Amino acid sequence: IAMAPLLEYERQLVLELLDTDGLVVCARGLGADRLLYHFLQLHCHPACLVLVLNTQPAEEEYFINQLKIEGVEHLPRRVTNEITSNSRYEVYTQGGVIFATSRILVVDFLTDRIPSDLITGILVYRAHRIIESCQEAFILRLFRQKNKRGFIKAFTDNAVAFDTGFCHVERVMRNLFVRKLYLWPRFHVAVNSFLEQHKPEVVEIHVSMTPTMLAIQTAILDILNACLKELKCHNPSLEVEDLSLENAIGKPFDKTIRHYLDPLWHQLGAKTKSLVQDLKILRTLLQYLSQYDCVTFLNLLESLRATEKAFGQNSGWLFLDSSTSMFINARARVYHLPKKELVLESNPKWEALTEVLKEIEAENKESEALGGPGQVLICASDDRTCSQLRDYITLGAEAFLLRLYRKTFEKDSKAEEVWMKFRKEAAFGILKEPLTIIHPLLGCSDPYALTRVLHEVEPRYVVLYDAELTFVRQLEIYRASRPGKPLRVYFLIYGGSTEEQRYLTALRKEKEAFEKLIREKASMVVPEETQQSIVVDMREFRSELPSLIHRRGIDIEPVTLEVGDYILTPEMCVERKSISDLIGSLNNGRLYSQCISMSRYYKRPVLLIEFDPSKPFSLTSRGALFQEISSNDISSKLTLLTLHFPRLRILWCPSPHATAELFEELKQSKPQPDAATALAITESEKYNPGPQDFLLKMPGVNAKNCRSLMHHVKNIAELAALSQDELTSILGNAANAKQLYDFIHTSFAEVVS
Amino acid sequence: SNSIIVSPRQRGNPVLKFVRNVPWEFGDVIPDYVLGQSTCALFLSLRYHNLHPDYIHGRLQSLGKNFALRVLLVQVDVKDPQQALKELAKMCILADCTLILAWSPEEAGRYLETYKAYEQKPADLLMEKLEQDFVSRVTECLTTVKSVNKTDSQTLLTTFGSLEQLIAASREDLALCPGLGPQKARRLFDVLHEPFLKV
Amino acid sequence: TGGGFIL
Repeated sequence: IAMAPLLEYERQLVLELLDTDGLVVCARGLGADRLLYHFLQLHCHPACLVLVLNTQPAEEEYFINQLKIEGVEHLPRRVTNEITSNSRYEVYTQGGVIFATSRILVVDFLTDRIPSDLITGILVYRAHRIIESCQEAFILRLFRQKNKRGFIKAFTDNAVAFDTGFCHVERVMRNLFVRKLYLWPRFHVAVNSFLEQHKPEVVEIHVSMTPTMLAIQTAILDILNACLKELKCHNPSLEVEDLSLENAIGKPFDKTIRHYLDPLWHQLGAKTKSLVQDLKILRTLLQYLSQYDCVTFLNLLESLRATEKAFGQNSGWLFLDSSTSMFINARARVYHLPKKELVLESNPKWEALTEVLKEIEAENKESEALGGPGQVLICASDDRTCSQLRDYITLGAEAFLLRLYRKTFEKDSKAEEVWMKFRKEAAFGILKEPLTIIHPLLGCSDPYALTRVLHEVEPRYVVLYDAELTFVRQLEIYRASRPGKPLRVYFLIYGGSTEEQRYLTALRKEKEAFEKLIREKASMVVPEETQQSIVVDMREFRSELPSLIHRRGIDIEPVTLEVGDYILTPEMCVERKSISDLIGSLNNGRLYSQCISMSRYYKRPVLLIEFDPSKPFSLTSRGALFQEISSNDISSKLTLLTLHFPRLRILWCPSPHATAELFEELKQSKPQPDAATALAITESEKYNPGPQDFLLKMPGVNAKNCRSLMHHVKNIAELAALSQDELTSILGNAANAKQLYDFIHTSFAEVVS
Repeated sequence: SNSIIVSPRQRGNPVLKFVRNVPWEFGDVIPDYVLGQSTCALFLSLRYHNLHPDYIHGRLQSLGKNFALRVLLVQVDVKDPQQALKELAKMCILADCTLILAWSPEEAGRYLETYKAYEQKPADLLMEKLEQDFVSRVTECLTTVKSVNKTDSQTLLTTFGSLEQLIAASREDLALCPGLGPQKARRLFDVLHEPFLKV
Repeated sequence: TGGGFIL
């Protein structure tokens, strides 16, 4: 199989981890999942019980399939919410590796429906998530409080996560109860010594970018820099280090911008959200320019202008002098106006790939005496790029570009005939006697889809049309797993493009993060060191409040609540809202319905507001506070809500820690709540939840008509094909059937006019 | 009487000078402010709270159950209000009054104005709008998907003419929409036509 | 009688 025999340095790592347990940080793609699989194989016995924390269903299925291929008994079983609670305890008693989600583990630990004494240990995949995810930390704290004997091994890659200024390795180290840190970077002495013995033959081909695309990239970077500067100006608390033109190019830029702004999204302002949308649009523009052809780029560029004209999505930057040059350059790439003499400039990377394939074919034909032909695997960024490459290889540049142009632009046989005279002067498959396979690097539902192709076709040549650090390291591991068979990998890099900058930035950031971790490990050496209960909603466990409530010494009953978030007493409902959450709920009307339900079902409805004392929000508009009151002010909405709900009490807290003390002191002599009563406070298996919402929101339907409508038809698409008379007959009302038919059968341009 | 009745004991206050949008006058009333019938107010400052610990309790006990809505609005002027807020919230829960926090005298005056000005205002401001425009309705219909948002709907109606055209589009055609992406187009296509029954 | 304010 793929992961089975391990490496000598991996054996050293496994021995170190079988010693005093700790946290292991490996290089991106350097076989952390291999260590996880080794430990799963070790603990696949039925006399032991271990748990795996952060694994996706696809990865779990792949691991199960690999273990079955290896010929193992008592395969790991995955416990999901679809499994009944009574059947869950039977799974725990059977032992072995258990793949469990955070919610199920939290519920079982809190309700004691799990043999916590029999747990041999917990394996924590993706250990870098403890920084932001509060569920796994709570699970580990609960497990340690009951067992105090089982092991906790944490595996992770992406050492750049620890490099952020918001996190700190000691907090994660103390959260996992590990007390040991193992660092295995790429430049590790044991890793480097063994890998260089069986290094692959890497040939990098540099492709000169067309000067027309260089101007487009320069304009995009100028607009991106302007947008970043404007976003920084409006957010003084956003300077940090992740807000830079070098980091904005990379993929994880969106995650940082979300983490730094989502908790206070509704107190940002109209311009900041538009700036974030512009940032995303510009990143998409860069990806399109670097990945796809000229026709697709021009189509996307013209689509952006059309959306702005109707609505104004990107009106902030679509008319700057740098943006106009982009349109002119894209047009000149596609067609030149002297009546359209098309230019149809092809991407230079296609020619480089053609030359590489020709050289590979010539070498295969020449070296047929020494063994058989070598299979070639081509890797692109996504499936669209792979389809583009297949269409280019099969048809050539001429017909492929002509087909793309004719798909969108007007038909003109007079101009297209002059053009070629000037010019002529998920496992995709190509060829038969070799196995020329094209497979996307990213975007696949199965993260191990590429691994199966790599280990199934056994390539001799690998053509990296796009570069990914994880797959590069995986190729290094795969080559070292076959000491006899050689492998050559080709690199296609655009000269001075954003993709090469991204690759170099990722390498440099990983090196810097590992150096920082190595320095920190030295500094970490010395400092190595009447039962009250509250019903808690399931959605609240992605927060620190349930963990702090349990810490004070009061047990937690985790259920799903349709009214409120916390039930302190038999008659008390607390709705936890932050400042941004409160503003959002007061704007969209969600708080009004919640207050109605709380007042109708509980005697003492309570609204809890958690503000930030370091950076308080005024809750009223500056400047307008000197003028007359307005309905848009949040204070006005809160005043109206209090006026219409006089029995609703409000608690103000500055931190989750303070909220726990307030909750504890709010129930000193009052009775205790319980489950199965708050649940009762408040078909399912015969309707698909997907089309249900779309059908419900469609005009001309209601709860009285939806049941008849969805039973009568088979699909939403068939609903559009129904005529007006059929709609009137089934619906039984002329008004609503006409409304639905008009909603489905009407254009947007006519509405504009 | 479209004016706020102010208790005489608040003559030297800095907040009642910050109300400009509504008139007010003095009058002998139990609470500090009378914002119409069935609505009163008591002003507290955390400074005066931690130099006069028992002052607020006596006022809240003597206020009585005359007013339906009783608001205890406080001024958070201290730097560490965590301890005072807990006791104040417990007292408000025990005494059946509403706690409102203002961080400046400007905000307290605005709260007083809004409480006076909203004496007969309905609750239509709080409730959801649910615009009946065709563009708004189709945007709401498309928003129900997991990842589709307002801008995604806007570019969806710009590319495809009618909802019938969007329905007729194949899976690859939806994926080729500029700015959609593979996963959003895939999930929209799955939602677009999947049998209603089963699961 | 204090009024909740400081002169």
